[PDB]
Amino acid sequence: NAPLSFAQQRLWFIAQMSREASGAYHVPGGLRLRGERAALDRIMARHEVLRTRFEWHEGEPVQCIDAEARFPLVRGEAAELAHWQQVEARSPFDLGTGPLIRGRLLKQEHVLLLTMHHIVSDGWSMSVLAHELGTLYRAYAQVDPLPALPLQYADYALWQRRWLDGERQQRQLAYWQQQLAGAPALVSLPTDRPRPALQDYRGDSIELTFDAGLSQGLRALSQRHGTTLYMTVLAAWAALVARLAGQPEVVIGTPVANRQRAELEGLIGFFVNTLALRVDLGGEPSVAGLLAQVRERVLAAQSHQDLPFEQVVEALKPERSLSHSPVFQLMLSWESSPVRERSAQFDLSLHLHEAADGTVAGSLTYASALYERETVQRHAGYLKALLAGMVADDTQPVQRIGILGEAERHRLLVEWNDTAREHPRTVCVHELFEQQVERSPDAVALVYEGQQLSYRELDRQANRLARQLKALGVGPDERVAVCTERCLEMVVALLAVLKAGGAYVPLDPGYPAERLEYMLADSAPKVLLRQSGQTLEPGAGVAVLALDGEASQPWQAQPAQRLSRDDSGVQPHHLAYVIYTSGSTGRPKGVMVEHAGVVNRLLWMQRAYGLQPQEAVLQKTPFGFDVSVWEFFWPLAVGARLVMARPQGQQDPAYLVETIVGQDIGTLHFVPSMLQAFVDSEGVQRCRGVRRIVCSGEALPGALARRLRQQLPQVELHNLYGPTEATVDVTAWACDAAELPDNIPIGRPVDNTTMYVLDAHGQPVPTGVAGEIHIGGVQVARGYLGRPELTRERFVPDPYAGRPGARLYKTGDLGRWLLDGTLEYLGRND
Ligand SMILES: [Mg+2]
Repeated sequence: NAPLSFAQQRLWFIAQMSREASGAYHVPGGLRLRGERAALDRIMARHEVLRTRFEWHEGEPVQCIDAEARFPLVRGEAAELAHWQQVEARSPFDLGTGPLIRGRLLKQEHVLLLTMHHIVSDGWSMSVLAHELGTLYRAYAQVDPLPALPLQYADYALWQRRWLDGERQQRQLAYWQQQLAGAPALVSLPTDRPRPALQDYRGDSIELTFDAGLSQGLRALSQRHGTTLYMTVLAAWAALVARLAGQPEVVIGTPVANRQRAELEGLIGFFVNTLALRVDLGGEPSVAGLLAQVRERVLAAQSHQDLPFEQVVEALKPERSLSHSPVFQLMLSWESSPVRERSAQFDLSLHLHEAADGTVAGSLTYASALYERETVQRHAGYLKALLAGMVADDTQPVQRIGILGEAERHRLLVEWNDTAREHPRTVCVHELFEQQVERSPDAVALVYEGQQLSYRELDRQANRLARQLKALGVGPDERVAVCTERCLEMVVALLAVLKAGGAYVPLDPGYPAERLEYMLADSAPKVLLRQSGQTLEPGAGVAVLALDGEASQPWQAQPAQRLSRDDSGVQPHHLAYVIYTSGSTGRPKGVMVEHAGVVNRLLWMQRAYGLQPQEAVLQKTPFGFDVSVWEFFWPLAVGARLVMARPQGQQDPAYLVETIVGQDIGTLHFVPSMLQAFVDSEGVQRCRGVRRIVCSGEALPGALARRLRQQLPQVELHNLYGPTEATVDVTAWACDAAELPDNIPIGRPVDNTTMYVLDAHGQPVPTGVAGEIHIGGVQVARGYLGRPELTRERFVPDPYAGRPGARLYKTGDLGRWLLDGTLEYLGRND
């Protein structure tokens, strides 16, 4: 539909709080009578607050007592039951005229609904109302004479008004401002949707039960540690939330009756208060130690329950947010001894009660704007699993107790990694090109500044150079450094190294001489292929061949036929290239990547995107970056042509658009920062022939993805992720949804590739929880050239693949699974 303006949307949520005030400030209740007004009026006459009115007078609300005990009773099974007891709760009252107790009486069997306003009632107060209604009806069939109340709520208000001025109010405020000083203002629980700017009070609930076995074991666990059943659940829930949110401390609220003095237990009115329970979990505590910490802080809080919670918020957070509740966002209520809750004042509110069978049951109400139902159901499953582990052994570390169910674990490890695709595992990278040469020998393969090379012409040039490399000792796992700017001969060199059975080492002449000299010496190549004009000299017994110019003419005398498979002797497990990466602060590391992983990476890309022979790909990425690997070899393996961009031609700001239009470029790559420059460049709207844009290397903002759509409505935008140590890319996400999110996911693993989000102990985390990304499958590189200790540090055994010798790569990146089985990049683990 047509979207609302910013002022319309913001005002709509303000009008939604008006309905929030209608459901949150009432106390509903329903009692069914099975059997054959004197009791209703008798309850009002003895409860002074039931006939109390409220109005304004001289700049302050006043209390008006009355003596009129007159109950205002009002007089399809499925439709009338659920709906009219919902409207009875949403029925607004009037503080001035009209009573504050609403009742509906409708039919031997009759159902009487009772409703009270929160200004003169609690949840406890209706339980007192049920005590008198069940007794006054048994006496009016067989107010003050039978039993007299000791006080009235007006006297408690006079006691509170004096207590708020006394020194005991100042002392309880000093404890709370110290107990909750520096506590986290907002819990970072993983949400399925970003938190709205204004708090959405739409809520839903699920049913959770503790079976008879767990309830008994929790009672025995509580008796042994001196805690109660509510305190044991508090410790477990606080332990789970801190584990899910990735925070050391969590604050959980709890409503208390605040009727400690035995004088007020029989009265009705507004007595309920709220306590903020701050639980710490740093230092890896045990189950026994955690229960003792919760015991210290529950007792210290329940003795300071007189101070209203509103004054705790005003002292701690005089400035607060509008998107969440202050101090705490989670609530645990214990109802030791109603329609489904559809309103959520907090993110999660866990309600539990002790049933007659001894089992613990209740509900978990969640804000539907933040969580899906399945997420809340898994949340309740973790709590029950955590509680069972605490009963099994109360001496173990609480934050390492297993909480994942068997269904979610299988989904995370197996189902969301079901990427097995049958690709030829006996073919090398250059053999993919050679197979395409036989299918289309005269098709255009390479374009550079007007010059062209067909598939057969490119293959013949590469075969000549490959024979010259073979004569210089190039073979399996031997390296050949290549130092050249972009030109036709760059691709001739790369294919020739692969054809000779070696691995190419790209040396970008733009880098300073110091780094080029290190890489040239660290890779210890057999041959340096050098473009005419470059002055890089290896020494060290390395052979130097000219790549172009008159000095390259000698190896043109080599026959242009392909070398046999036994001549080169290369196999898919041999190296295809060594590309260097700088590890933060230190020397660059040469990543050894084998043929089989590159072939898998290229064959998945064609299966996913279907590049056709008629298309052109733009080679614009410096070949020291592994993005160029698929820029080179993807089009050449399927029959398309590769357009070599001018060296530093993008220094001319208009070159990129002119080349896209002039050469009918259909596919090209951008790091998100350069994509922003592209959509902001002049004439970008002329590029309507572009088919695909691949993004990788940085986080892709959703706003940039949306900007690309408005500039080029036809282009398919794809977000890819993967380190050099896992062959270019391992996950992909198509930005094809009608509405794109702000955080663009990195997607799902590619063919024959697996992903894992693990905690510090190598265990899988629940869905939505942040952990370290680990990569498995055929694209995991062999390791770092000449650096075996770091290789063992980052390339660790794979305990999931079911294959001996398989390895995972520890990325050092933080990520999390989403509900739809897609991954999200969250930044560096450090
Ligand atoms: Mg990558």
